[PDB]
Amino acid sequence: GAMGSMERASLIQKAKLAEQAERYEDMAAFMKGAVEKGEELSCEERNLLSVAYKNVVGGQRAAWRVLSSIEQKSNPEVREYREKVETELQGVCDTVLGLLDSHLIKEAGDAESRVFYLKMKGDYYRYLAEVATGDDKKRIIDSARSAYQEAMDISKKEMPPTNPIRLGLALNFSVFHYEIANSPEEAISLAKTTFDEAMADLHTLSEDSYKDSTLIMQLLRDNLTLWT
Amino acid sequence: GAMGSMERASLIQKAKLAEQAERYEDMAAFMKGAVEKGEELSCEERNLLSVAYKNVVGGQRAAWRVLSSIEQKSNPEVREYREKVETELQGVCDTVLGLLDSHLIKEAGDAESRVFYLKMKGDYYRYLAEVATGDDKKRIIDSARSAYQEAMDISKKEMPPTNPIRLGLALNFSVFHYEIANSPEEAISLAKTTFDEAMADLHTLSEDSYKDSTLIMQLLRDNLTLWT
Amino acid sequence: MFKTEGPDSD
Amino acid sequence: MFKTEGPDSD
Ligand SMILES: CC(C)Oc1ccc(Cl)c2cc(C(=N)N)sc12
Ligand SMILES: CC(C)Oc1ccc(Cl)c2cc(C(=N)N)sc12
Ligand SMILES: CC(C)Oc1ccc(Cl)c2cc(C(=N)N)sc12
Ligand SMILES: CC(C)Oc1ccc(Cl)c2cc(C(=N)N)sc12
Ligand SMILES: [Cl-]
Ligand SMILES: [Cl-]
Repeated sequence: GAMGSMERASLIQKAKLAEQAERYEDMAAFMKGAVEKGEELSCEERNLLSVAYKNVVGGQRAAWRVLSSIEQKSNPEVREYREKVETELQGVCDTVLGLLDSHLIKEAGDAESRVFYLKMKGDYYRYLAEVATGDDKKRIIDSARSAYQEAMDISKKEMPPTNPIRLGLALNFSVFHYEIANSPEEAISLAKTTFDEAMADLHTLSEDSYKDSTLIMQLLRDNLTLWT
Repeated sequence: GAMGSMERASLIQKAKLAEQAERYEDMAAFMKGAVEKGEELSCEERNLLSVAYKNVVGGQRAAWRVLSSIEQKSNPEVREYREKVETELQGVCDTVLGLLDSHLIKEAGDAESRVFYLKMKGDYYRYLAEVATGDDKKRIIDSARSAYQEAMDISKKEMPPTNPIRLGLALNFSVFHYEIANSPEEAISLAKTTFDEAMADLHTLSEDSYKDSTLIMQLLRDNLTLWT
Repeated sequence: MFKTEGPDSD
Repeated sequence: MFKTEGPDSD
């Protein structure tokens, strides 16, 4: 595509520059180009890919929510413009899912990369579910659930309970349960068991790993506090 | 262009929605489409146009400064990406100047609209000057100065010293003097005389006009405090 | 919005 | 950056 003539290394360097400049659309396009070089991504590169698209879709989600709220209060311009933002959001989700399925997930053998990508697949189907209506909604929801579940199965077998990727997966799957699947009890059970099992493993960590794990545990606690 | 099939009124409504959603690129494209309908803009519409493009170019300026700083520390990827952002910024400035010259300024007869557009012309040449080098820089700087000066001449003859448009023009022209024209004494003199003459006219205002004028006077004071 | 992983960009 | 008119978007 449009980044095909740029060296992989230059795309990575430019992604990091874009992050510093808070140019997340550029950052995402550089990382998409890097993925399309066909080589597996390092841990740092996976994180650059995720941070880039999370910022892009995050802006779209916030905008979509504002417009959806106005539309509901109003109940063609509001509907048309909400639809425009919605289609752009769906396009970004489609692009990310496309990268994961061509061919990041199938080449990811290590737990840390496979869980990372499967969590992303769950996340971007979840973002689609937030704007979906009706039956498409049902199939989208089941695709999110399926990706999260496979990620959870691998994570529980291959990573310690304090692993930040595992923790972040469990955090997001619990919000999926609460907000998307209308399963608040499942969400609470997951967040509680995840928090408790991580707490019991903190004694094994260095000070820096301790800080990484406790940061995500605090997000689990923040949600439990709002939920119970 | 791309907004040619949308009603003027719908473009304005969608610009306001975009503002609420913090979608400033969309907001700018809607207002560009509204301008290209060929009708003069109301006061509210002028402000929507200005707010939209100010937010867009503001993001580019901040990004350009980050990358320029990294580049200077480094002294091809950093230079290439700084150039990419720089060209996009120049493109936005070119688009705004194009709207002003085809045909907003020539159809603006009232002081409040003519001063508003001429101030914008000064502002967007100033943004070009921030990234310009060499002789192009000199001609760009003189185009900013010329637009600000014509705006100032009209404003002093046709608006009271507390008029927010007049105040905001003087604020920006003083920063032009300080930062762009390397004329700090002119910048300080302008900011001081503007502040003092507005203060002497505050007694004529209603409580709401008082609040509008004192807000911009405070920006003049903030700059004087950094400059003296 | 409940807390999820990574940048709180919305 | 010194104060200028309108949104402080940079
Ligand atoms: C593997 C190490 C060296 O790289 C990372 C690990 C974990 C995270 Cl969360 C992360 C976020 C990053 C970013 N926003 N540039 S790099 C990075
Ligand atoms: C019923 C579900 C599975 O359908 C969708 C709706 C909207 C979008 Cl954007 C999308 C993207 C998809 C992908 N790239 N695998 S599936 C899908
Ligand atoms: C003429 C009146 C009704 O409209 C305005 C006057 C002055 C300002 Cl600064 C302004 C900013 C606006 C915005 N950001 N939507 S509308 C608006
Ligand atoms: C030497 C100066 C006058 O030249 C420029 C440099 C860069 C740009 Cl983007 C630009 C846009 C312009 C316009 N639309 N009137 S003049 C100009
Ligand atoms: Cl639209
Ligand atoms: Cl580039």
